[PDB]
Amino acid sequence: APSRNGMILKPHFHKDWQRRVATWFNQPARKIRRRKARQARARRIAPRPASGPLRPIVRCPTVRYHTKVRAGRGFSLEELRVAGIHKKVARTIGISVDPRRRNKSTESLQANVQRLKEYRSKLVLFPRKPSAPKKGDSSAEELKLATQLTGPVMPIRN
Amino acid sequence: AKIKARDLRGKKKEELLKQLDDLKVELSQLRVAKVTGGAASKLSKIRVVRKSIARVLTVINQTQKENLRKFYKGKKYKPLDLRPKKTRAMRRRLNKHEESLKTKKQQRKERLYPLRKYAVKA
Amino acid sequence: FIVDVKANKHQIKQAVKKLYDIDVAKVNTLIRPDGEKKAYVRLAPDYDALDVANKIGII
Amino acid sequence: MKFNPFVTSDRSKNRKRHFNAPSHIRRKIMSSPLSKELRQKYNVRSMPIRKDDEVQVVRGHYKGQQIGKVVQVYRKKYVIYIERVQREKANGTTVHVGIHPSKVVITRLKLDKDRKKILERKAKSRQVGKEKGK
Amino acid sequence: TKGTSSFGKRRNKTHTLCRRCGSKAYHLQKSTCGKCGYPAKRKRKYNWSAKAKRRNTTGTGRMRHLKIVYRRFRHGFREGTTPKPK
Amino acid sequence: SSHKTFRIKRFLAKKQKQNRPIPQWIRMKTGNKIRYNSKRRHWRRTKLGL
Amino acid sequence: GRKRPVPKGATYGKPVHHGVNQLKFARSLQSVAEERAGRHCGALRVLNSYWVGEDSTYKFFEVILIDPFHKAIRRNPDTQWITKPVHKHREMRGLTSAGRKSRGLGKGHKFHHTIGGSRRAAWRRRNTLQLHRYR
Amino acid sequence: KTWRRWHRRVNTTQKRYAICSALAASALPALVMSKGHRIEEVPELPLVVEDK
RNA sequence: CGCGACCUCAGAUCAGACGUGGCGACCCGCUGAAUUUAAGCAUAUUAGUCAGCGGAGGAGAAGAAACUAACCAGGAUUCCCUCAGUAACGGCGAGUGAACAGGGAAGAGCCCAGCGCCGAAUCCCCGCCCCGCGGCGGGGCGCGGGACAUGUGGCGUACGGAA
RNA sequence: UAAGGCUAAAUACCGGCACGAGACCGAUAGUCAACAAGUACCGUAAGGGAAAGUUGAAAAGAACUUUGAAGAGAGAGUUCA
RNA sequence: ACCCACCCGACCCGUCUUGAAACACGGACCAAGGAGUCUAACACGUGCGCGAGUCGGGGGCUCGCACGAAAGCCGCCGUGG
RNA sequence: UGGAGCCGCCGCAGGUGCAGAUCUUGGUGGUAGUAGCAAAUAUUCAAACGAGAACUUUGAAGGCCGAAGUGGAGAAGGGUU
RNA sequence: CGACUCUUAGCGGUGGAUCACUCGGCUCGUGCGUCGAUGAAGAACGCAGCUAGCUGCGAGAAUUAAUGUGAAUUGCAGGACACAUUGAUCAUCGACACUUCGAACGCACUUGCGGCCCCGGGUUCCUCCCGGGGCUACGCCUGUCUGAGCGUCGCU
Ligand SMILES: [Mg+2]
Ligand SMILES: [Mg+2]
Ligand SMILES: [Mg+2]
Ligand SMILES: [Mg+2]
Ligand SMILES: [Mg+2]
Ligand SMILES: [Mg+2]
Ligand SMILES: [Mg+2]
Ligand SMILES: [Mg+2]
Ligand SMILES: [Mg+2]
Ligand SMILES: [Mg+2]
Ligand SMILES: [Mg+2]
Ligand SMILES: [Mg+2]
Ligand SMILES: [Mg+2]
Ligand SMILES: [Mg+2]
Ligand SMILES: [Mg+2]
Ligand SMILES: [Mg+2]
Ligand SMILES: [Mg+2]
Ligand SMILES: [Mg+2]
Ligand SMILES: [Mg+2]
Ligand SMILES: [Mg+2]
Ligand SMILES: [Mg+2]
Ligand SMILES: [Mg+2]
Ligand SMILES: [Mg+2]
Ligand SMILES: [Mg+2]
Ligand SMILES: [Mg+2]
Ligand SMILES: [Mg+2]
Ligand SMILES: [Mg+2]
Ligand SMILES: [Mg+2]
Ligand SMILES: [Mg+2]
Ligand SMILES: [Mg+2]
Ligand SMILES: [Mg+2]
Ligand SMILES: [Mg+2]
Ligand SMILES: [Mg+2]
Ligand SMILES: [Mg+2]
Ligand SMILES: [Mg+2]
Ligand SMILES: [Mg+2]
Ligand SMILES: [Mg+2]
Ligand SMILES: [Mg+2]
Ligand SMILES: [Mg+2]
Ligand SMILES: [Mg+2]
Ligand SMILES: [Zn+2]
Repeated sequence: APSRNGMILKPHFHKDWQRRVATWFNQPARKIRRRKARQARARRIAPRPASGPLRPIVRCPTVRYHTKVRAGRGFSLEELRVAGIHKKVARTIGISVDPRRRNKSTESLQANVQRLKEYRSKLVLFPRKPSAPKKGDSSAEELKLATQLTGPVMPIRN
Repeated sequence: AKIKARDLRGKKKEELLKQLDDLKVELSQLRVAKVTGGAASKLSKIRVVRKSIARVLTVINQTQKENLRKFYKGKKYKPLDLRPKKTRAMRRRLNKHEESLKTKKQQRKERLYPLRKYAVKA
Repeated sequence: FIVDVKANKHQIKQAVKKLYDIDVAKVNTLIRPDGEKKAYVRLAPDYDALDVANKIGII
Repeated sequence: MKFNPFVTSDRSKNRKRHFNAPSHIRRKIMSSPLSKELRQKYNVRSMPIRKDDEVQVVRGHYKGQQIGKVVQVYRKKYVIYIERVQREKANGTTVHVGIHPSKVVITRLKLDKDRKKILERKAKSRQVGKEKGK
Repeated sequence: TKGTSSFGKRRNKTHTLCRRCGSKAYHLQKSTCGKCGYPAKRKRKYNWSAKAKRRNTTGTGRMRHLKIVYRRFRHGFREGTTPKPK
Repeated sequence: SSHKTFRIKRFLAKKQKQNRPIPQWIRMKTGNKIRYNSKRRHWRRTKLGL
Repeated sequence: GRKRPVPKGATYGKPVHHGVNQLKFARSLQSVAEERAGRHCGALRVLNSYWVGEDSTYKFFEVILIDPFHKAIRRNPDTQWITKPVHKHREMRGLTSAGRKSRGLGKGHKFHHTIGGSRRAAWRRRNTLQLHRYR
Repeated sequence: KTWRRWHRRVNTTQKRYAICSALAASALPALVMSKGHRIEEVPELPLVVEDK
């Protein structure tokens, strides 16, 4: 029964909720586990960025977010076509590619081509064998860095 | 007095049997003697003879089964006994050669578009 | 005797003959309330039971 | 402290480990120090005590400078019986009184081949650590 | 009569020893158990008797195969080999 | 009953073997907590798995 | 359809649940068809089914099955996914094309129930007091 | 129950304020002596040392 | 009144394989209450919850848009934080109740049928040799059987593809 | 771009094997269960289901004498007790 | 504070009840056990920090955690509330 | 008396204080050496053993069941009686 | 004073509170994440020199082999062993073994009845008889052999 003034309030504890309470005593143990697993994955992908692949710049949807810009899922095909990277290869050099992205405006396209161009400049493709063929960079830019890149690769700053 | 595994390994098959028989006889008499009092001195042996009997029988089965899996090592179909028991499910895994069969389409993919070792910022 | 519970009279007869080089008239088994199949074994009249009894140890 | 995160430091766990210990493990638990004399000679602090070592009892009632030969090792009872370490029961019969191995000192070892190789292994590890420390 | 005098004529039995579960619950006329359902291919268990469930779970018995499987696994399901001999 | 099956007879036999009282040398063992058998079944009171 | 198996009527309860006649099973007949083909041939691994006709009384179906342990399937790489033991009893778990449809999962606004794995899982997620450490 | 609110979370400035307060009174011989520490013969109370 | 193809069907203690039961904390598919709340009760609620049946795996399920949106647009699934006790449902009472966006954990994408081209270029089992053999495989050689044109294999699948 | 299909990862885990810890309980508590417990015992059956830890550092657990048919005592002795 | 004596006073507690010494119920006696808890949401009061802001989660970076499943830090410091 | 751990102060935390619940588990009284050991006719003498005899055994006498039996054998059930 | 009753204290009983211990629980976390026709889980019955229960094992039955260890096990016996030797005793466990029921499999649940191949006594393949051994569940797939049909054809 209500007594003199207060929010006529509806709690949702009518089902058997104590049967499905989910505690968080994991979380520290979890946080570590992720972190180990993270450091392992770095070490496996030895000079490759820990991050992942490079990802496009992309505007959010809706009037609300609109003004901001994130990393997207992957670079469109037009953006790869214009940059001149064969889509099947782009995956092999650490360039995210989605193929479901349309491309409406040319301002978002040329920006994302520029991204890939810049990436290709500051990328150090190792040759397949220690014996060096084409494409593969010099042993100078190799000895001076077989270095991983900490954090997201070429980060987007709005 | 002591019958060891050590020596029995080399011995001939007929020779192993006679030895087992002679222990089986010796076991009988002690069992007889346990009924009629006998003596603590006898009622030790009964445990000893039992284990020496086992030591004999064991050597025989090891020899018979070693020879057997020599005889089939090579043949495709072999007795279930001699086939390798791991775990029901584990005997239905894919074959070790069968699970690394690439489709020609997948092989071609690995040939044309291999993942490359690369780094960034230079 | 006390005998293994799985045994037929035929088997006992054959065992008694084999072990003690003897020869049987008839075997006559029962089961003790304890679990151990007992066996009364009549030896053929050429043989004396007390003589074999002395051979096997018992008396 | 102990930092190894697979050891235990848990009364109940250590005691259970102890009392329900298996013979070969008890051998190690039932160890006893060498006399300073032997400590000098072999380069070994202590040794697993055995059926017929010569031994002094250091503490208790039987604490004394006599050197009694070991009589038996009752690993179930965590104890060793020693030559003249005994007590007359009600009816005159002598009874070998138990002494715990660690409250005893080995003056003379019973050296077999294996005991010889053990002492060679312990002395070598001791001198490796002194070389590492230096 | 309903009571003590009628306890008098309990001369004959319903159940006997079931040969799967071992319980004295094999109903002779029905020729089924009512404990494991014997003739029934699958074992009888019900989720309401959690106490009953626990009374013959796995752990309970010998686990004579299953206890050496656990050991076998531990060290790695190695087969047909020995340790280096002397 | 005097008309037994073999199944039942064997069952009874084991039950008959289980009844015996403790061997007194057991009392003298090292870590002994056992003083009496406590699983002793008298036919006149308590009536079998049957 | 599916009449409610209760003696006479006698679905004792609140008269919401009094229904016995006009009510209808969740899975399709085609799924039931597969499930039965699966039941019967335990070794065989149900792949998929199709329709071949319908009377008033019956429907007919044709369930494609596969030996997971016939070398021609085992060694063909493109099929050897069915030989994996997660794909035991697809039809029983609601995993063939047919029995997928009852589960009520597809992308987009017309679903939401089944916005974890499945119907059950979303409910599970939605009715967990997540009780955090610090709150 | 397990889901008793065990952990207790504190505003960050407040945490810092406490840690400043403790530092500030790690000076003050009185507060150090009162906390029991026999600091009678020590040469200087915010006691700082060489970095060997 | 034969013999021979095939089709559809039987029988074999035929050769060689698999399936059956268990466990069930977690998982997938069905099935499915009533105490209870509403200060009575029938819709509602309890609840797609307990019990019931089925089937799994080390996880399962899901998953590469017949999606979101309506923006200057995002771009598989799962998970967390938020959205939000909100939009909505409801004897509009009791009560119930999501999603997108946004930020993170992770991050990976692919293959058929078809349409077409390629002497079925494909597969299984036999038998002889060399290696290898405690996850039955490689290589060779057999007018040695069979599957298959009522369609096997290579190329190829919407991000276009072929010539 | 539906009416065919495969796919690791972050996710779950009061069952299992093997460990680690605790501002928990300390034998009417904590698991039914610290012990020969799902035991004894009950019930035709489904099922129900206990009680029960502690001599001492060491058994050194009371030789011997004596009263009594004996259980029981009286002295003696062991033990720091 | 142990016992006894004497003068005066003085019905048995608990409880429901307008009213209990009640011919109202519960209570032979002693030991141990035994009932306003925790979570969530709201409101007001009070204490502290910061203040047109505040915030910490969730996540991440720093360790094999002995003490740590803590402590610290974050253009994430603010997606967001 | 006992024989191995325990307390003061400042803070924090709670499964924190019992006379009652026809409360729970265990124990103990008064009642009380009380009720009670009364269905179905019956016992007596001597001896033996024996620490010890109303009750055992043997002998003698007196009695009962009175072959629809208090006799002689099974079924079921018990499970070593 | 007498007996009895009441009260207090001493000592003794009854009873097992309290306190002190704890090889047990309860909770949180970590890693791994493995049963089965090659017979699972579960049940039964067995097995020790003296052993009933718990445990441990399976007719090789408180265990065999192997490897590691290196003198015990021990309630009492007895023993072994040369503990300068594969060597007691534990641990591990890769070899061997694993009675009967049980999905449970020749058919039945009496523990009853069988069939078919081979072996030893029995014969001198004479079938009997006895004993031993190996097969003999259902469903299903790939092939194989034997077939069936006024099913569709061809040739005769
Ligand atoms: Mg990331
Ligand atoms: Mg292809
Ligand atoms: Mg009776
Ligand atoms: Mg309703
Ligand atoms: Mg549809
Ligand atoms: Mg199953
Ligand atoms: Mg109501
Ligand atoms: Mg009401
Ligand atoms: Mg009502
Ligand atoms: Mg509902
Ligand atoms: Mg359920
Ligand atoms: Mg999956
Ligand atoms: Mg799709
Ligand atoms: Mg989405
Ligand atoms: Mg809000
Ligand atoms: Mg609802
Ligand atoms: Mg094609
Ligand atoms: Mg799938
Ligand atoms: Mg207790
Ligand atoms: Mg107690
Ligand atoms: Mg308790
Ligand atoms: Mg106590
Ligand atoms: Mg006590
Ligand atoms: Mg006590
Ligand atoms: Mg004392
Ligand atoms: Mg009232
Ligand atoms: Mg009134
Ligand atoms: Mg009153
Ligand atoms: Mg009145
Ligand atoms: Mg009342
Ligand atoms: Mg009363
Ligand atoms: Mg109290
Ligand atoms: Mg306030
Ligand atoms: Mg003490
Ligand atoms: Mg507490
Ligand atoms: Mg009280
Ligand atoms: Mg009287
Ligand atoms: Mg008679
Ligand atoms: Mg008194
Ligand atoms: Mg008690
Ligand atoms: Zn049963």
